[PDB]
Amino acid sequence: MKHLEEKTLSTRQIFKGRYLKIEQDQVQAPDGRTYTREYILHPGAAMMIPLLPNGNVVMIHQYRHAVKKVFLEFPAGKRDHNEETLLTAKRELLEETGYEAKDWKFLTTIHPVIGYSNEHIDLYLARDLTHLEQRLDQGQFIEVVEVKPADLMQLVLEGKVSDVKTQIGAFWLDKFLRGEWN
Amino acid sequence: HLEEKTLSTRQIFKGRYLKIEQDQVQAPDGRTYTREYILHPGAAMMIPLLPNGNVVMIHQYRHAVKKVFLEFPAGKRDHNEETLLTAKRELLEETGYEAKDWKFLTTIHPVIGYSNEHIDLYLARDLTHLEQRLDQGQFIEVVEVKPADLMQLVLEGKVSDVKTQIGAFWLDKFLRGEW
Ligand SMILES: Nc1ncnc2c1ncn2[C@@H]1O[C@H](COP(=O)(O)OP(=O)(O)OC[C@H]2O[C@@H](O)[C@H](O)[C@@H]2O)[C@@H](O)[C@H]1O
Ligand SMILES: Nc1ncnc2c1ncn2[C@@H]1O[C@H](COP(=O)(O)OP(=O)(O)OC[C@H]2O[C@@H](O)[C@H](O)[C@@H]2O)[C@@H](O)[C@H]1O
Repeated sequence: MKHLEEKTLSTRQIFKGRYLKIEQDQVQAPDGRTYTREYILHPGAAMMIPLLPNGNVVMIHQYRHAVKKVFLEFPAGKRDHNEETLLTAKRELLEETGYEAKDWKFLTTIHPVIGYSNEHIDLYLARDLTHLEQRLDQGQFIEVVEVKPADLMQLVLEGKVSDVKTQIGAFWLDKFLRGEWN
Repeated sequence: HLEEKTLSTRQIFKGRYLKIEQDQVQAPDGRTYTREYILHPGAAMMIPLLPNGNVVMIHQYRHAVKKVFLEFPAGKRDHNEETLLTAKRELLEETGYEAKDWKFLTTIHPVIGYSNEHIDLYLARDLTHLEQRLDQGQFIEVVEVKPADLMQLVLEGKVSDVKTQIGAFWLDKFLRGEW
């Protein structure tokens, strides 16, 4: 697929807001011509599917101003300082929900916005959980809930799990639970 | 309860393609925070199912991530048109197909932390193969993929595009009679 590649002729950071950083590149496309590409520079993230002994999964409810709504999500956060994402996932599970896990399994890496961000999210399965306490960050508001996976899958079908990272977790979990993928 | 209340709004950036909104909001702690996110018109993605049971997919380079992706065809809403019109036009332009049977599946939000983007996913059936009509700076190859192969590619980490991976899973439930 080499003949679809675009070659970067220049890059600059075009904007830095309070949170978002934008890179503007000029690229040479397969027609030999020059096009502008803009995208967000993102450190990456981790998300985890925390499977409780009773077979429910620990999830959160969190308001997302970008969309003006509350979402049901699996816990997640940004990579800090180029850390291994396993450390991200561990830290975020403890902070957002109060849990630790003895068994961590990497499932897959996803890209949520290939059109305009370099973000990748590493998705983990966390098992053999024990509870401590929630440690929420400044400006983070999050209610923790337990969800039966069968109810989750029905929520997906019904359009109530629109958060792509979480919906994808749900489908991988479904695969794991029916024993098709391990 | 969890809702944040908008106190002020500003469009802080508009480049060649991206537009960023910056809001001051009041959160449940009563405190003021900044929220910044891309303003995106919305998009449609199309799962085009062929009489032979394969699906039409595309390879496209994505500079944000610096590699070529396997994707279902997709594009952005033009002028707040109905996303089914977006879907019909992009399927024609990206792949050269038209479909006489369209079904909305679901709406996904690919980046709830920093974009208002939504993508509406559709199933397209009863197809006729015309020719592509690509936009400028748009370079795309069309491939047929067997859904069983597509699911193995998902397992292997080779369909990392969230919208397409989600399409694959919905196709799987449909094809298995589950949904
Ligand atoms: N980040 C970008 N920077 C510069 N130009 C872009 C970018 N993304 C797209 N373009 C250009 O703008 C046009 C609009 O593209 P569409 O087909 O409407 O949308 P596409 O880029 O396919 O994305 C639609 C959807 O797919 C998703 O994975 C993507 O994140 C978006 O949600 C194209 O001709 C393309 O060359
Ligand atoms: N658009 C935004 N504007 C301002 N502040 C933000 C924004 N998004 C997040 N924050 C805040 O900055 C901190 C960064 O949190 P993250 O570790 O990014 O947690 P989250 O926002 O969940 O991001 C993890 C991931 O989840 C995805 O769905 C999301 O799009 C991102 O990839 C949090 O305290 C959060 O409240």
